[PDB]
Amino acid sequence: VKKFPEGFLWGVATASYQIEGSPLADGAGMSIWHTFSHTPGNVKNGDTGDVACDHYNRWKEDIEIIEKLGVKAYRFSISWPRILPEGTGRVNQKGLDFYNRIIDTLLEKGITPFVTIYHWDLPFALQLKGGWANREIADWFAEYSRVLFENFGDRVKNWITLNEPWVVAIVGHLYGVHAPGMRDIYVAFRAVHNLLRAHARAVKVFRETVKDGKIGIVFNNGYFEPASEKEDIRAVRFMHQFNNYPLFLNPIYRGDYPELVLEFAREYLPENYKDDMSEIQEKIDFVGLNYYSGHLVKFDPAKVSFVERDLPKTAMGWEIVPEGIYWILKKVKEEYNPPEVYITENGAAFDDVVSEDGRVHDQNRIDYLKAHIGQAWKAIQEGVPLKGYFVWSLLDNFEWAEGYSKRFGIVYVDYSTQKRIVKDSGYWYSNVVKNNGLE
Ligand SMILES: O=C1NC[C@H](CO)[C@@H](O)[C@@H]1O
Repeated sequence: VKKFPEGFLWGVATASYQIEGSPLADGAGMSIWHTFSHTPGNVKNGDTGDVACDHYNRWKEDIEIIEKLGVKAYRFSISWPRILPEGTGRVNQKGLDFYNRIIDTLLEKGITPFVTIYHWDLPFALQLKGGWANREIADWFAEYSRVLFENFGDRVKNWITLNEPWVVAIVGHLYGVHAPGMRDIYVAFRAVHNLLRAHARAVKVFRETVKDGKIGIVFNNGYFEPASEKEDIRAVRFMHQFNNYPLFLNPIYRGDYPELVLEFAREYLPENYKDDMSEIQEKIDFVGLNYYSGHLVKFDPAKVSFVERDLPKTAMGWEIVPEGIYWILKKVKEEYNPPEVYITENGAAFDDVVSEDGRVHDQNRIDYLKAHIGQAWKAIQEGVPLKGYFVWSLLDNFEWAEGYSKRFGIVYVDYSTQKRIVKDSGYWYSNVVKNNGLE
């Protein structure tokens, strides 16, 4: 039996563009994920977010599912272009209405709302002005955040500025695999910097407008291990500092980028980037870590490449390494000692099938989840201030450049009918929540 602290927060997480559909409904502006996925070749099978889980219409049934499961928290994001169709200026009341109904329903049902201000669907209108490459996005992002705070901060008390800013910067602007689909290393590192400035402006606005709430920021993380006791160990140190929370938490807590990031990337950062660091250290209330996989790494003349290992993998091909989530929780306490931590995403893609009995027998997902929750429990016993854990995802959804081909939900979605079928893993997680732990 592994029981968690009294009042520990069990949740599920989604993102607006992955589940909503109806991206241009009720006066919404286009986002960069709309234009990116409507460009041939960018997304597997030409899939887009036009329909997705149709959550834009089915939101009440989805929340009734969260309730029925006994889940105590719901992490969801707001589409910036639904709220401000040109990114700044005009506010769309029907966009506010859509989220106001979700927020009120959650509160009525006693589910704690965790709102992600930005989960990758930037207004297209702002991308035309350079998007995350433009220093002015710090102002645009502050104006957007202020609207949300003024409108929803009476009810939502837990906020997240950014989801996975490393991915937004590097996968969007260096690898070109995500919107807005660019390949320019100087743009990518300017986006890193501007994401930090915008995050800090939003926190500053939060302190004036929501005097009783808490605000944090969410990072993707991998557990990197070296391919030899040899350059190899440093390559691993590099990957942690670049790919994990330190790229952002070193600025936030210590006022400069991490050592090995500066070594690799100094030339790509704005010349006087240090001028902004005083403002970047704006105090945050919590750190959200996302976590999925482990990676064997070696030096390879970013002077790093991955080595495949004969470990169990998910449908993404991500090696399953549960001790990574213990490692990243311990490491964040050890390096920056944040006052609170949340695991804001943990989950797995498996090739789910509805059996003849009408059920989805995803023991593989149960096994994955159980092992990572066990490792999180361990971190708590050893003093990590972990306040909550969020499963990615409530629903199968639009998995970015993989489209609908990858299923992460604990609830199955039949896209031909939009029917939801709770999977074995969802039933299993519900029991974990009720018992406040494992057994
Ligand atoms: O925030 C996220 N991180 C990784 C998930 C699985 O790839 C993704 O679906 C989600 O948007």
